[PDB]
Amino acid sequence: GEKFFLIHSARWLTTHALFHEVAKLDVVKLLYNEQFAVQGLLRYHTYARFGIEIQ
Amino acid sequence: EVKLVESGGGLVKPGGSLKLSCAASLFTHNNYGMSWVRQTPEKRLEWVATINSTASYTYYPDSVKGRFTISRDNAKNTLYLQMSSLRSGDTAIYYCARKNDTFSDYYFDYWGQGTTLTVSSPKTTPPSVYPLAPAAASMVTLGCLVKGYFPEPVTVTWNSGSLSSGVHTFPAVLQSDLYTLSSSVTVPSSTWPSETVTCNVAHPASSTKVDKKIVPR
Amino acid sequence: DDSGGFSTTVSTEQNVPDPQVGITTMRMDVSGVQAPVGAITTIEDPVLAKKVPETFPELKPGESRHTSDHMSIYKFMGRSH
Amino acid sequence: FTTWTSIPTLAAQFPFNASDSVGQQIKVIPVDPYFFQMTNTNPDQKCITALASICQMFCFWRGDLVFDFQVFPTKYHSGRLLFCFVPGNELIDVTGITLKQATTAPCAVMDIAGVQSTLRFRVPWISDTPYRVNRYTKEAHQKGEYTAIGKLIVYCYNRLTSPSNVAHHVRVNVYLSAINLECFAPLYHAMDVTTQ
Amino acid sequence: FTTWTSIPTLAAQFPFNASDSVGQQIKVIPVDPYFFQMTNTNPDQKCITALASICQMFCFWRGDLVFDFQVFPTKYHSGRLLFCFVPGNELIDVTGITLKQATTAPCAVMDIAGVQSTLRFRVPWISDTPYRVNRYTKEAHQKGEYTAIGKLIVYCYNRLTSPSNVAHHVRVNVYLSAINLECFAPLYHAMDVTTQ
Amino acid sequence: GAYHFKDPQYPVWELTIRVWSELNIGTGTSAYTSLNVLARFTDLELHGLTPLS
Amino acid sequence: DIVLTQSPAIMSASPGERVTMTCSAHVSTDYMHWYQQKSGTSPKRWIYDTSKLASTVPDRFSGSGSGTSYSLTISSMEAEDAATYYCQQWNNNAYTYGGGTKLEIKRADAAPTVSIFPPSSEQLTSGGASVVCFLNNFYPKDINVKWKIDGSERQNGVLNSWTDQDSKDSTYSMSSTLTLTKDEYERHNSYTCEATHKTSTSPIVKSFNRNEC
Repeated sequence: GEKFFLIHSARWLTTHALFHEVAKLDVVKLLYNEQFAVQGLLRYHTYARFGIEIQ
Repeated sequence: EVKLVESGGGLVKPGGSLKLSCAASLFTHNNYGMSWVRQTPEKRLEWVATINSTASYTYYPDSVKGRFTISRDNAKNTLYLQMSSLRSGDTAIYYCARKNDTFSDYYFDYWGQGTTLTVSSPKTTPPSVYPLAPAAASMVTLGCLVKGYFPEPVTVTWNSGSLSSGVHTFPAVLQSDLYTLSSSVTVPSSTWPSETVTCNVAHPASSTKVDKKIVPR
Repeated sequence: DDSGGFSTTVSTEQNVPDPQVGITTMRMDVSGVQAPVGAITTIEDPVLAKKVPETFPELKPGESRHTSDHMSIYKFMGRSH
Repeated sequence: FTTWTSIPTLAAQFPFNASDSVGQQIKVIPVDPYFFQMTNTNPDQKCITALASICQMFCFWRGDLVFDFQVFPTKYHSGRLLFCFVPGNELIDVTGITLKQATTAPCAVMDIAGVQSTLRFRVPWISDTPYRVNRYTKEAHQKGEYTAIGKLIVYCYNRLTSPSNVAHHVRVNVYLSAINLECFAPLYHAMDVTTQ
Repeated sequence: FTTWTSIPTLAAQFPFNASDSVGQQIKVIPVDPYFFQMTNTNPDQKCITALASICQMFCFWRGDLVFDFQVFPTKYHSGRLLFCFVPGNELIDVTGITLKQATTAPCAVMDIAGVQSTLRFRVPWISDTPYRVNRYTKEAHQKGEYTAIGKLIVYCYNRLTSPSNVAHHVRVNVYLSAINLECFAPLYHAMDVTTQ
Repeated sequence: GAYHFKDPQYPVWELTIRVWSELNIGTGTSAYTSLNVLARFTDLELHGLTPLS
Repeated sequence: DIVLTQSPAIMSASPGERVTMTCSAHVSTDYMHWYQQKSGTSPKRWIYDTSKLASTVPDRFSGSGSGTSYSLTISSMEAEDAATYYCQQWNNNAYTYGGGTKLEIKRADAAPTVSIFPPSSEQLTSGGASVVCFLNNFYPKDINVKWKIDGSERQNGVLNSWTDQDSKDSTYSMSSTLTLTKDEYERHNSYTCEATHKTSTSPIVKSFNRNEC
C-alpha cells in the first residue's frame, strides 16, 4: 500500500511565460488505476481514509 | 545516433507475398518494441504492426489482422515483416518504427529511410524520354519530358549534376497506366546553343539509360 | 516510525496557528551587540525559515493604551454586519 | 489574525541588469503594509499580499515590517547591492540622494554569490505619532496625516561582472510580512494596486 | 573460493545519450552470475568476470547479487535514472512495461551530480525453488528449469540538461559480485558471451 | 467521513505547479528540463468490502 | 477505434507572425504527440507529451489542450518550417494519425513567367502528342490555367503538375500537359495557355501557331 508511485510527469520549457501552469493533476484519481499495485486493495473496498506524500 | 536501414520492396502483383527487413545497429534491441508505418500517397498516415521484446505478443489493428505476419530475430539483431494477401490499398512507402514509453502512453523516436512497394499488374516498362524544344531573353528555359514508365523511382539529373541549382523537377502524373513528369532546367543565353545540354535518365528497375540532347528546332 | 521508512531531511511544521498575541505587550535591548545571524538566511529551508530576524539596534516598544485587543476574531466578528 | 500576517508573501519584482552604473537607483519602495503591485491576465485579477488583506480593514497600524529579498543568480555572477532606508513619509523628494549621501542613513550591503540567497531586512519604527493613519479611503491630501514611516531605495553598489555563456540579469523577488503588529478601529475598504 | 567472488569486476557498458525521451528503456539485464559481454580485439579474446569463472563449474547456485553502477559525469550535467527489478525468469515479455507501470515493482532512483558516483544495488532472492539450475550445458528449453530470478530494466527518469561546451553523453560501467553465495555439484563447462 | 472511490463527490487534493520565474538560456544550452511527480499513501484504512466490480 | 481531424489543410504565413492549428478527436484523448514530415525524408521527434518539445526543436514552438481540443502554438513564424505536421492519439490500441497540415511560407505577389513548347518530332511520329504549358516563379499556388483552342476551351486531357516551395527563392512552378493524338493534333492552329492572375487583371495570353516552322 505505502510505496512511491510515478503518477504523472511534465516538462518545463524556456517559452512558458510568468505564472503559467505547467502541471495540473488530481493526486487521488491517478493513484486509482490497474497499472499500479494499490489497485488490488482499493477495488474490493468502498470507503477509505488516508494521507498523501508527494515527491 | 540510431540507425534504421530498411531493405527489400519492389513491384508485387496482387495476390502475392513479400518479406522485408529493417536491420538496425548500435543499440540493444531487447529494450525496444518495433512496428511499421504505412505511407499511402493520397492519405496519411496509417500504423499497422507491433511486436514487443519476445516473439509472443503481436498487436494488429482491425484491417491487417490475418493478412500480415511479424517476427523478431534477436540473434541476428534484425526485424521482419511477412505480408500476405496484398492488394492495391497497400501501394505505399514502409518505415520501420521504434516504440518507447511516455508516462501514460507510448511514443516513437526514429524512423528509417524507407522502401517502395507498388501493387498493380502491368509489366516492368522502360521509359521513353523525348526532348522539349522552343519555337530570346537573358534566361532560356529548357527541359526533358520523361514519359511511359510504370516503376516509380526515376533519376533525372542535368549533365550528371552540373546545372543542379537551376532545376525545376516537376512531379509525375499517372495517366493510362503510365507515369509522366517533365524536369525543366534554367539555362543562360550563352550556354545554349553553344554548349552541351543533356539530361541523364536513370531507371534502376529496368536498368536503362537514355541521354537526350536538346537540339534547336 | 509507523510506515517503517527512513528520513534524514525534514520539512517541518508550517503555518503555526495563532502564533502571537496581537496587542503590543511584554512577557533592555531586544536587538543589539551580538552580530545578526538572522540578517542573512536561506528561505528554501523550512527549518531555517522560522528564525527571528534582526539587523538594526532596537529595543522594547511598550504597552498599548486601550485595554481589549482588536486583533482576535471573536472580538472583531462579535460586531454585527 | 496573526496566522495570516506572520507569513511572507510576494509583493514586488525587479530585475538587476548588467548595464547599470554604480549609484543608479533601481527601485523605490514606500514603507507601509498597504503595498502590492503584482497582477495576472488569465483570469483578470489584481493580486494581493496576505499582509495587505488584514490591514485594509483598520484605521490605524503600528509595528516593524520585515522585507525579504530573494535573488536568483547562477553560481558565476558577482556584484553587490545597497539597500537604504530614509525616514520620513510617503512623499519626499528622494532621488536627489547620491550614493555617498545614502551612507548617512542606515543601510546594508548584500553579496550575490554564495550559499545563502535571502536577506531578511527588519525596518525599525521611526515616527512622531504613536499610530499612523489609513488615508486611502479619502481623496484629498492633508499635511500631518500620512500612511508611511519613510521610503526605501535600492542602489547598485557594485556592477555585474559575468562570463559570456550565462545570462545578463538577475531577477529579485520582494516579500512582505510584519512583526509586533497592532491594529484597531475596524472599517471596510478594498485596496487598489499601487503603481509606484 | 569466496576470495574471487566477493570482488567486483566489470561486466557491462552502456551510454546515456542526451537525446532520449522520459521512459525510454536503455538496457535490460538478466539476473544471473553467468552474465558477461565485454571482449577485446588485440589479442582475440572474450573477457570474463570473476563471478562467472567460479559459478561456471557448478550445477546449482543461490544467493543475493550486488550490481554496482558507476557513472562518469562532469560536474555540470544533471538528470535522474530509474533502475527497476521485475521478478520472474530469463524469458518474459518485459518491454511492454511503461514507466508508471515500473513503480509497482521495487525500484530506486539515482542523481547524477554530487560527490558520490557509485550505486550498490542488492537484489533479493525471489524464487519458487530453493536452487536455480545451470542450463547452458543443454541445448533445448524446458518449462520449469531456468537460470534467472528475473530481469532488470534501466529507464530514463529525467533528461540530460547540459551546457554547450561539455559533451552530450555519460557512460556507465556495470560491475558484478555476489554475497551469501552457495554452489555445489561440480562439472566442467566453458561459458560464452551473452549477446543480450 | 471518508472518500468514495467508485462515486467521488469532489477531488480531495489538487496539486499545482506554477512557473515562479522564467527559464533563461544562452546559445547552445538545451532549452528544456524534465519533471517528475512521485506519490504514495500514508495510514490507509479500509471499510466495508463490496462484491461489485 | 476513433479518428483524428485537423481543421486547416494548407496554411500560409509570413515570417514573423503567429501560426495556430488544431487537432481534435471525438473521443477524449489524454496525451497528444506530434510529428514533422519534411519533404523527401522521414518524420522525427517533434512533440512528446501534452506540452513537451523535443531535444532539437527551438524554443518558440509550444503545445497545449486537453480532452477534445488540442493546439500547436507558434509565436514567430520563421523560414525553416517548410514541412507537414501530424497529430497522433495514443489511447487504447489504434494510435491513429491526423489529416496533415501543410505549412508553407507566404511570399509576396509575383507575375507568372510563361514559356510553352510544342511537342517534339519523336513523339509526333509515335502516334501521340503532349502540348505542355509551363509556369515559373508565381504566387499564389491556386492559379486558373485554361486552354484557348480556336477560341474554345477543352478540359479533356489536362495534366497539371505541382511542386512544393523551393528552399531558396520561395517560389512555385507548374506544368500543364495537354495529352493528344497524332491526327487530333493536326486539326487546330491556335494553341494558347493563359494564366489567370489575381492582381494582374487580364490573363497573360502567350500564343504560338502550329503551322509555323
